[PDB]
Amino acid sequence: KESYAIYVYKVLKQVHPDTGISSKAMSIMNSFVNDVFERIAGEASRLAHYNKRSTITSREIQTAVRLLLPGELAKHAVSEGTKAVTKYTSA
Amino acid sequence: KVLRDNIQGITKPAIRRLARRGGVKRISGLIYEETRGVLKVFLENVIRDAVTYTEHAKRKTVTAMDVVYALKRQGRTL
Amino acid sequence: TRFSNRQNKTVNYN
Amino acid sequence: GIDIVINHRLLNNCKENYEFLIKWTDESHLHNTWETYESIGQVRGLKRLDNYCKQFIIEDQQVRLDPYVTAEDIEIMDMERERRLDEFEEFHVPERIIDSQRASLEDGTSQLQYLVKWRRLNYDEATWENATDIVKLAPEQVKHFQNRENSKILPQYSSNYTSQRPRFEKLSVQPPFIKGGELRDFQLTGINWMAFLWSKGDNGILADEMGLGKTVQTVAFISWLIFARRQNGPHIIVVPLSTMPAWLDTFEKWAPDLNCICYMGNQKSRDTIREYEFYTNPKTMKFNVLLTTYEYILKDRAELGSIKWQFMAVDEAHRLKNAESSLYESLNSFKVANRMLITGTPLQNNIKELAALVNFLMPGRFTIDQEIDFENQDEEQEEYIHDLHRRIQPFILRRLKKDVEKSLPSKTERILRVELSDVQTEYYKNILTKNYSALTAGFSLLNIMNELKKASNHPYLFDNAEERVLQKFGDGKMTRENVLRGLIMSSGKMVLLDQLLTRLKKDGHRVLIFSQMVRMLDILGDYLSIKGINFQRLDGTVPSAQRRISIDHFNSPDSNDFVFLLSTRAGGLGINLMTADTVVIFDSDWNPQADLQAMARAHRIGQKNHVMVYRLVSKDTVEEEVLERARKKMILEYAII
Amino acid sequence: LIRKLPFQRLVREIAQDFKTDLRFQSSAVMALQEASEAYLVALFEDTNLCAIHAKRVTIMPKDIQLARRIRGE
Amino acid sequence: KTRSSRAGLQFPVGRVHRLLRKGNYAERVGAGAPVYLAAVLEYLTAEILELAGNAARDNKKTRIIPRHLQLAVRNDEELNKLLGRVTIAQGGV
DNA sequence: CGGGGGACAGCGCGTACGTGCGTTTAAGCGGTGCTAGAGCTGTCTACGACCAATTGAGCGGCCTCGGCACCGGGATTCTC
DNA sequence: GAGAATCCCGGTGCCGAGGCCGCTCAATTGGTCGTAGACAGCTCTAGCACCGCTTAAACGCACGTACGCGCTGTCCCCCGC
Ligand SMILES: Nc1ncnc2c1ncn2[C@@H]1O[C@H](COP(=O)(O)OP(=O)(O)O)[C@@H](O)[C@H]1O
Ligand code: BEF
Ligand SMILES: [Mg+2]
Repeated sequence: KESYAIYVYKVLKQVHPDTGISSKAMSIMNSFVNDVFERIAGEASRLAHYNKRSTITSREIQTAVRLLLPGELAKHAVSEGTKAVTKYTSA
Repeated sequence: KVLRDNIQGITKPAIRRLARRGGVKRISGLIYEETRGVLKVFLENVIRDAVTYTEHAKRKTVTAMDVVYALKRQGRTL
Repeated sequence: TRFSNRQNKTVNYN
Repeated sequence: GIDIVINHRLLNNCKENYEFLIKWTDESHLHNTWETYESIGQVRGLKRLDNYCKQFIIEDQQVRLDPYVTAEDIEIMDMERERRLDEFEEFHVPERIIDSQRASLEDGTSQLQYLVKWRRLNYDEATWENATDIVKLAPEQVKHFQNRENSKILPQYSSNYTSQRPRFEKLSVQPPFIKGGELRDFQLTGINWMAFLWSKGDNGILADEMGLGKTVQTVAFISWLIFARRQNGPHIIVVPLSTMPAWLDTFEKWAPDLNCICYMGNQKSRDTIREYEFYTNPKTMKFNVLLTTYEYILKDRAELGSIKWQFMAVDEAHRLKNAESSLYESLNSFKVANRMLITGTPLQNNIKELAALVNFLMPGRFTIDQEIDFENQDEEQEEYIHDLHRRIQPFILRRLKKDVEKSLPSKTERILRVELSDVQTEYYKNILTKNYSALTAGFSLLNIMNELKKASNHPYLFDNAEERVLQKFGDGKMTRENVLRGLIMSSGKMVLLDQLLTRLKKDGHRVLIFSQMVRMLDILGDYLSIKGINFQRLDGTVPSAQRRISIDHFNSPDSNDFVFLLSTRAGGLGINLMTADTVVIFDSDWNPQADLQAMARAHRIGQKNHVMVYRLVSKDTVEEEVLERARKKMILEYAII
Repeated sequence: LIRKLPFQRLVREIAQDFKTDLRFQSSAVMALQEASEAYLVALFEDTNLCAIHAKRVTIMPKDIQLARRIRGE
Repeated sequence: KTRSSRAGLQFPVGRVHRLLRKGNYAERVGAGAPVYLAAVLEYLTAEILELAGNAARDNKKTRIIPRHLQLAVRNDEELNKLLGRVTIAQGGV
């Protein structure tokens, strides 16, 4: 129920609208999405606790993703996050 | 009807097919009994924890989600 | 349209 | 290539001295010849001769060297010999020619070969063989082939009828198309009412009682509509496997001149049938009628669904219980001008099944829905079930022998309440009590009802029970008689039925045994054999030919095998056992109608004498509750009538 | 690749050892098949690497024991 | 406009912002964090889906299927080494 | 730097593994039939959270004594 | 058999461990408030067992060869000083 398949469909149409997806693949994407989410969140939490912080911010996640993620994917994703939050905050 | 399936169910041709998928060229005739043992151990490891998950739910039935929990942590370590 | 930032090896999957 | 020998005649002595009635991989059964090991030499498939050599060795060992083999076991060996050799001789007689072609020979001459199918045998064997033998062995078959080549009963000869339906009304004349016997008023009125229903345009149900003529009636009606209604386009008859030969035999006696086929067998068989039997100039399809089983529909769902069917007919139509059945799906992926559903009882269990049937006849046309449903008593449901009754009544035909033909003698039916053995009491308690140690001594509790029910019929359904019983007897293991006793004592029903069987043995009575449980029918098979009884078994495992010939022999009046043992799921349906006066049921199913069907297997047009029926009921065990629920289901039948 | 009926009967046997009374979703059995196949294939690829390192075409049980020790233990 | 559309993002910032509380990860969460999270989630899935789309397209299939995902995942060493312990159901070797 | 041992390559022989063939066997699929437990909903009571006060223990610092390590000498044990 | 390496025994130094004392903070005790969990009941469905039927897969045997193992000889390198 609390699932991303509609968002998967959005980005699927946004990335390869010529491709359908099996419900199996869609579920795998949902499992994948949940896995990466809990991975980054669990890390950022434990980093915040290590920093004695009761709050999580962009820096914590920006640090955590650079920890989790391969070097290119990291700086690309980091730039995407900073761009996005810049647009969000500038709005 | 004397044989028991748990060993026999995993059988020379299927093992051969797994080996071919694993790219193996040729196999000693001894290998199969090692792999059955290893398989039992591997299976034994996961299912015990699935049982305990099912215990904590106090349910009689075991779901794929319990399997996913046991298989998740155990698979990453192994 | 969801453009990809990384420059990566081209693959044939056929 | 080598093909496996019909017979043998005169270990190194066995290899050198003897001679064998070979067959070859590309030559029909009539090409059998006597050949010898050195004369053939090494040839592809010689391991078959090795297999037959081993067989012949063990035959010599069993027939000649083993001193224990009893005279009746030698007689059973002689039966196996002569019966198989006669069936090989039947393979040596053609049954069908499929087509003719002239072909060049290596001498530069040419010969006219007929594609010949063979008796008891199918289009895997069938092959082009020179007509020179066909014309002398079966000129009747040549005549029939020349008819079947030329009937002009084919899809291209009939239109899309649905736009128009002329009336019909009841008639009182014997069908002139029919060679196979003599309809009475009830069969004819079957024909009449089906024709009237067709003439409203409709699809219908036949539920005059089980064994009352439907097969002959339905072939007579299909003949009438082919001839009368020009229904030359294909008709599909779907049939339970065991009865497919009888349906064929019906045609082969009642309208033998029709061009109709049965569709079965391996992909090769079905392919050769499609291309040679169906296709003309591959398409248009040579046959007027195809018999199939349910699963052979799924085997060619879209392929056969490509035909514009003019008529669907359905034996044991309760095989179609619900819309979601893969069969029900496939049959509604098919399109047809008419549908006719045949079953001597129209519903097994519940209103939803009948709703699915009537939707299959006339989808959505009947306002039958859960919103009014079978509360055990309710004025609203009882009103609506009488409203549905009157709505359907133009669309159902139903009668009993009580109506149809008082000449047919009635059935005695009785329950035989019987006590548990000590073994039974122990095991049943050990299901009521949860004793994992008792399970470990002989192992699942995950269906307690099934465990206790099968125990309640027999504790030997737990394999360690036979050991621990015969060891606590101690002598039980030691001899055939001690085994026989230690077995038969272990269930009170077995003791009672052994007494009754001994009485019938003195009577000379002929009897049918039925059970739900194949392992119990195995234990009983072993009991019969150690008791020296002459009998046949039937269950869903025996393939077509052996089961057919078993039925034929048992229906043969000289059959010394006075007992037939049957499964319910396979054996309880479709078949007539007119040589049997008596029927016994070890255990009723949840569904009563299945029991009525089993009764019908005895109870038939062909039954000469008043039948007797007995149900083995254990005292104070759940089957009484099963029986009451089955009776409630029968109350639903009594409500719809 | 591996046969669901034998496989699940084995699975139920082992479960029966721990609990002695179970029910299973068919999805659970499927997941166990997928896991076991993947694990076994990986171990085969390892043991083949061992066999070729020993310059054999045949894999040997020694190669299984070694691979399982080095990776698994 | 909605926080996602304000960021241009195609994911439920409200859900994940809620989930950051619902998972106890911290008793406080700062407004950019769920936004920044959503941005990287979108980026990550896009990279894999692009490769998987090529895999389906190369296999002449419109349907993306576990095989096509698995082929993509194993072909990028970074994704593969990132996902080295992820196992794909019905994803062949 | 020198010497010895291990590594490598090639050859022969036998056995095991692979392939083919035929027959047997159980899986795969569909249907039968039912019951158990799964899940959901509603209600009530217990348990923890929060706040405040009080008391005792733990933590931190200091001092004293004993244990461990290192060094030297002699005898034992292994190795060529 | 002889020499080199290893072990055991005794003394001394040096520091760390263990104990004591006092203070501060945490833990404990008690009361209040609410919500989460537990308990009970109902309805739905999915899970379990068995039969029917087809067909493919698996098993067993025989035949052939190829691969593995062991032996032998040469050469290089690494180990030891
Ligand atoms: N018109 C008839 N005349 C004589 N015998 C008949 C007739 N119709 C049926 N029978 C007998 O009934 C038997 C067939 O039973 P059948 O009625 O075909 O079963 P069902 O119709 O219930 O499927 C045949 O052996 C045949 O002898
Ligand atoms: F179908 Be009949 F009742 F044999
Ligand atoms: Mg019939």
